[PDB]
Parts: sequence; structure tokens; C-alpha cells
Amino acid sequence: MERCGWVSQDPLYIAYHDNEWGVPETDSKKLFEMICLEGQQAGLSWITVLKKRENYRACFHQFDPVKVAAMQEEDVERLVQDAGIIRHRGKIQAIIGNARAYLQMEQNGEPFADFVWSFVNHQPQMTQATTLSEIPTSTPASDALSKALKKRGFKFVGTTICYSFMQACGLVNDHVVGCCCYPGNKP
Ligand SMILES: [Zn+2]
Repeated sequence: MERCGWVSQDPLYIAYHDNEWGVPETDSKKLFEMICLEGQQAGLSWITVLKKRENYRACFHQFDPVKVAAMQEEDVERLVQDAGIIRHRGKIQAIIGNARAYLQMEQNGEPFADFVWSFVNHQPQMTQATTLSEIPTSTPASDALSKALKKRGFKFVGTTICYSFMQACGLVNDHVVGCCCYPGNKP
């Protein structure tokens, strides 16, 4: 049958495509883990981030999110000893800050995950592009969303990382018209 052309090879990526990718997520932890790890793709390929994504969980998932917000600069330097993932004490520091800004949003009982949803009018977006080139990476919500995270102090929010967030987060549905799941004319 027809399938998404986003993947050229690497069977691991396709498995990730079927697992989620394009499925709207409302979990704050899933969105936080996506925006933080997505920064790794910068310069690196999407496949590189997925492999390290699993290793990243080994160093951060066990510590949980609230803990990093409660960790000190010595903790990031201590784990740096293990580089199973890209090495960059500066990037690790962003993780601690990510939990600090994220935790502040919860203090008002308003998850920051709900905030991004409001940027798209709490309404899901869908597209019927035929080729990947037809899909535009410049959208009014993606540009405004990056400015919002930048204000929070989030790093690695380039417009490219922002568009990737909606793609993995599922805010927008971009699976061309040859992915079976996306018909475009078959209700
Ligand atoms: Zn697809």
C-alpha cells in the first residue's frame, strides 16, 4: 500500500512513524521531552536524535523532570562523565532550566502544554500536501510559538525545531496523501 515518504530508509524511523509522529499529544512530559531532545537534531539527522532519545531517557527519565529543576550545577557536571548522548554541559543546563520554567507554569495549575495548544486556537490543524516540498515549514503559529518559548528562557527553539515539535507533537497532521492513514477524499 502507499506509505509516508518522509523516511528514505533506516527501518527504526518508520517504526517511530507508526508508533506516533503525527498523533496529537496532550501530555506535558511528552511535549517537554520532545522540545528538549529535538534541539539535538540541529546539525544532526532525525535518526540520530531517536537513537540518543532512548539513551537520553536513561540519564534524565530516571531522574524525572521535577528533580532536574531541583538539581544543582554539580549534577549536570557529574553526569557529563557519561556521554552516551551528545556531550555539552551547556545543553544539559538547559534541561534544568526547562524544568524550572515548566514547573512555574504548573504553579498556576495551567500546564505549559495547554499553553502551546492555545497558540493554535486549541484547534487541530491538518494539511493535504502531495509532496514533502509542498508542506511549508513557515507557519504563523510556528513563528509565534518559538517566540513564546524563547520568552520562557527555552533554548534550541529555532523555527526548524518549532516546526519539528508540531510534527512530532501531532499539533498538525502532515502525512502527504500516500500514507493510507491520510486519505484526503475517503470519509
Ligand atoms: Zn504517515
